[PDB]
Amino acid sequence: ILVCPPLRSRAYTPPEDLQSRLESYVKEVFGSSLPSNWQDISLEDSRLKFNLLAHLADDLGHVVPNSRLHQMCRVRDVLDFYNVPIQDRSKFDELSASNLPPNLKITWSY
Amino acid sequence: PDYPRFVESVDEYQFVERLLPATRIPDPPKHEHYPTPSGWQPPRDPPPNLPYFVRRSRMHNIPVYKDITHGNRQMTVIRKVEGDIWALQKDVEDFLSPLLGKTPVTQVNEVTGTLRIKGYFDQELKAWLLEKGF
Amino acid sequence: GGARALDLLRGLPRVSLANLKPNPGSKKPERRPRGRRRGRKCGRGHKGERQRGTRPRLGFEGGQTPFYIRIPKYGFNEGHSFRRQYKPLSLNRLQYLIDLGRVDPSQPIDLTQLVNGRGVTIQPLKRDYGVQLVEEGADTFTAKVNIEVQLASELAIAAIEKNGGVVTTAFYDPRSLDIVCKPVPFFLRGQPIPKRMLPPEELVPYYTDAKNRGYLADPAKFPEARLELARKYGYILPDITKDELFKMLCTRKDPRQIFFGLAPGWVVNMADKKILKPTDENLLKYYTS
Amino acid sequence: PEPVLRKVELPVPTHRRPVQAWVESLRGFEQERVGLADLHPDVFATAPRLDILHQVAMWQKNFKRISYAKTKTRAEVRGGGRKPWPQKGTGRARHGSIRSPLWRGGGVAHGPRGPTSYYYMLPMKVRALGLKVALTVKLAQDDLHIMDSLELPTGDPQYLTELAHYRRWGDSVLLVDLTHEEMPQSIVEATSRLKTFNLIPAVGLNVHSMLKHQTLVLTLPTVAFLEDKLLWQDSRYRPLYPFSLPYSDFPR
Amino acid sequence: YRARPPPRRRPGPRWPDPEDLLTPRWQLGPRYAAKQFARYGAASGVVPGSLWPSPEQLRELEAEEREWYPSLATMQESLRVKQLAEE
Amino acid sequence: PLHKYPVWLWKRLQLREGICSRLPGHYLRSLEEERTPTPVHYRPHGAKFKINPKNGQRERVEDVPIPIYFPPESQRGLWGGEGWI
Amino acid sequence: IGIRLTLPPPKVVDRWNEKRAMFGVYDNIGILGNFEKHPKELIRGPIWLRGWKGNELQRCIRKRKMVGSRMFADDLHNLNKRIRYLYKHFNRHGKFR
Ligand SMILES: [K+]
Ligand SMILES: [K+]
Ligand SMILES: [K+]
Ligand SMILES: [Mg+2]
Ligand SMILES: [Mg+2]
Ligand SMILES: [Mg+2]
Ligand SMILES: [Mg+2]
Ligand SMILES: [Mg+2]
Ligand SMILES: [Mg+2]
Ligand SMILES: [Mg+2]
Ligand SMILES: [Mg+2]
Repeated sequence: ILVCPPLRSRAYTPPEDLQSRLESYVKEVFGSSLPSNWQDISLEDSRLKFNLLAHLADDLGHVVPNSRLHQMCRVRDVLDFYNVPIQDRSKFDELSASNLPPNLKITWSY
Repeated sequence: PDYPRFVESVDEYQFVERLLPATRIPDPPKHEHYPTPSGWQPPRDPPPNLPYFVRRSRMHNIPVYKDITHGNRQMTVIRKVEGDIWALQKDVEDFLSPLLGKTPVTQVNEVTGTLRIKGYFDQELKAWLLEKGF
Repeated sequence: GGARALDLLRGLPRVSLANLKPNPGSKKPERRPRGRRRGRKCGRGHKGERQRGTRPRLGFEGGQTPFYIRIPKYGFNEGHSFRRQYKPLSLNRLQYLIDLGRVDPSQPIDLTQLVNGRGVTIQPLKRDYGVQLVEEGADTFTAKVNIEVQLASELAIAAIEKNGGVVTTAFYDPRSLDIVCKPVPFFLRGQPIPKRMLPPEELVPYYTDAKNRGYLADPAKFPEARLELARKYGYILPDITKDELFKMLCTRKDPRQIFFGLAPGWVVNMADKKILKPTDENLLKYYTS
Repeated sequence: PEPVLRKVELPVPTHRRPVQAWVESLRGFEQERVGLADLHPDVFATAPRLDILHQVAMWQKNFKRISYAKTKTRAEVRGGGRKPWPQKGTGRARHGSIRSPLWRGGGVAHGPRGPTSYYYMLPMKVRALGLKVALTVKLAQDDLHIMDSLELPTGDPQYLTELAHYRRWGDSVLLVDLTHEEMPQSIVEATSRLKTFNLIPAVGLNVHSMLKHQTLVLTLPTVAFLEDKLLWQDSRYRPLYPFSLPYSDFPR
Repeated sequence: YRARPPPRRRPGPRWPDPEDLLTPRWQLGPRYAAKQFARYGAASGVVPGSLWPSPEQLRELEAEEREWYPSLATMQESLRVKQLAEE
Repeated sequence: PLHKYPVWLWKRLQLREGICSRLPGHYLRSLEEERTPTPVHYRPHGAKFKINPKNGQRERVEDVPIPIYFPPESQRGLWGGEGWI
Repeated sequence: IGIRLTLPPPKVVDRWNEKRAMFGVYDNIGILGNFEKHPKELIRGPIWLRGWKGNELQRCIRKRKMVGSRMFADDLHNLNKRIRYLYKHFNRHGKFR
């Protein structure tokens, strides 16, 4: 019987070595023959873009959605996307984490 | 019931095939010289690098039309506009300012991607868009 | 533009059936006789025929002889349902179709080809008898065509023959016109192809005259008319015999024939892609007459 | 192991570029990113028309409605032929029948007169543009998922429910297959025992169902079929006779 | 749930029973048989020889055509006579 | 509600069951025969198409029979098709 | 008076039953099926009301024309009287002429 893996969290934290890892993956996929202006390398080839994005998703846990796949045409766009962080905290947790004055109380009946 | 003798043949069905009409609008045949004697000119390939783009109709014609309301209000409508319709409006106003002596009155419908202008300037707008290559 | 709209839509709640509204300005409010503004008399005035809903018919002037009766009768629309009509086919539009490729000039051009290319709209039920080739845009028309119409003007014929081609005026009865305009519906009726009826006695002189390029005129008189038109309009008649398209230009159907390459009495299947030809002597005699 | 790469068969306009979507598989929980598919911008990236979506949804709701409500008028209510009392001298109100709407048990002045039909038809181009806009909205809001096939390892609906929960497909999922006869038996059995997971053929795709279901799932043949059907409208001629009748280049 | 099979147009020729009184006459006339043959080819089970008119119908059509359609020579002669009278 | 067979077909339906079903076929065909009577009190046009003098156009013309009432006394005599008008 | 003193029983609507789940399916049958069938052919109801719309007078005329022979005597008489009344109202009464 196949067992469903636990639901992955949507939270994302951009790694400090993100640029180096992205450059390494670009060298692996597109080849290390021409690494000049790697951030300007086009992603026109469907196979190459699929390989790069799949490797990045497997490495970092974050995958580019369909609504943003069409925007990805150069490595710089992917770098900016992975630099953009993502949070997954609930609304009540966000309100509690935000600095609340001592006279403000919030209760969550849901 | 006696019936007349009939001969079945398949060679003559080519005429029926010729008579059969099609559904897809045929592409315009290539012409050595442009514009054509009827006055039609194909869109420029590649499309011009402008913030906005104007798409040809299904008949391969400029989507500039005229409209009349109340029997006295005459308007010109540019349709199938993709991109910066505000930039298109600015360009149209700049183009039509010398002709009218004042800033033209225009409405921009961004949901439908249409530009409406007070007055009849259909031929002038068609020539302008053809020159631009849309 | 579209990309910006899609980007805005991405960061918005999912589109469902609980957040749909009509386009503003497309739904006028409905007025009902309720309230102070629209109640009481309810927009009907005071006592009278107008408020009680029983007022004279349209055109009644209150007893005075009406304007639509006091004018003497004259013959304007008398016999309108029996007047034959012809849709105009301008040379500008014909050149437009040829340039766009909707009507190829390398084959004979007639009502079937025009309808297939959506150049004309023929309504046999509205007393239409075909297309008249008007002379609009004759100066700029430059196309070698073999055009078949029902009426043709002298200027249009001159333009066609100057550019090089054959223009012929043919007649169709209403039934033949319907069949030639929409052959596909006819072949689904399971009926043999009928014969093209002769023109009426009032139209025989038009189609038996060489000056009108009639399809029942003497072939030997065509060159005289063509040369006369060329002399009148100041162009040289081009000898089409030396042209490679001579057979296509001279391809003319029989006056008793509806479709090119098809004879009356044949039945098309359009399912087995086969044509059945009768061999009975009486049927052959009737159809070849 | 090889990626599933899908390209657009129909000619994309020169001034636009095809959009891109992931191609996943239903054979495993983590079998995402099996390939990449290119989608025609005029179908999956057209302008968002919420007004057109509303028009198409209202048309679907109202065009096949038949209202059977009916009431009896004073001419149909039983009795009431005679005058209840003389016109003058009684000292009471003057009446002509006992089945008048003013009377208890009488007729209805302006009641429903069913059966009533609310039939009307939007233009074919508008009805196709509604589907185009719905697909584009789903793609833009990331409610659309493309699959190589709908085959499941088992017919247990709980597996599909757990897979949807794992992949965050929301409460309602609408699976679309190319043909009804060739639907996999595993997915058929999985969907037959579920309520919020509905399997329909490509012919049955509609704006109402797409809006009702939070997530839409399409196959590659379904995407090709939809692209062809929706882009045929943008280039078809005006009809001379119904398209069910033979044409030179139709169907296909 | 799974949707019901899509509604498909009824395949094959239809031959309503002539014995039933509720069967419409246009579904029993020979024109119906001709239309079915034209639409469905030879699978309709209709003899193609019946499409062409019977000898009686042919004679009736010939008589009507002779009565209400003058020949070209007759029309030309009548036109000539009328022109001579007017002149 | 509605009937399945229309009212005018009820007599034909009754002629298909019961005692009427067992009647000989030739008599049933004779009853079903509805040949138009020879015109007596009206003059038929004699032609299917006629030219209308008002517009000079060919029009289809029909010969509508004149209703004829046959008194019961006529059933014991030979009136040759004549009857009260 | 005239208003209930107790709350009515709660009303539960099964938003995901078969009918509501499959509502609207096959609406684009002609568009997505080579126009073999028209969407109006899926409408079920009275024979005289199938892909047709009109006012009350037109509906009555259509019903009398199509199923008038099959109607009951009283129903047919009421339909005839209704048609007469509607004719008089729509051709002899009103505000706009
Ligand atoms: K008032
Ligand atoms: K007032
Ligand atoms: K009125
Ligand atoms: Mg307008
Ligand atoms: Mg009051
Ligand atoms: Mg007064
Ligand atoms: Mg008053
Ligand atoms: Mg009464
Ligand atoms: Mg009385
Ligand atoms: Mg009264
Ligand atoms: Mg009551």
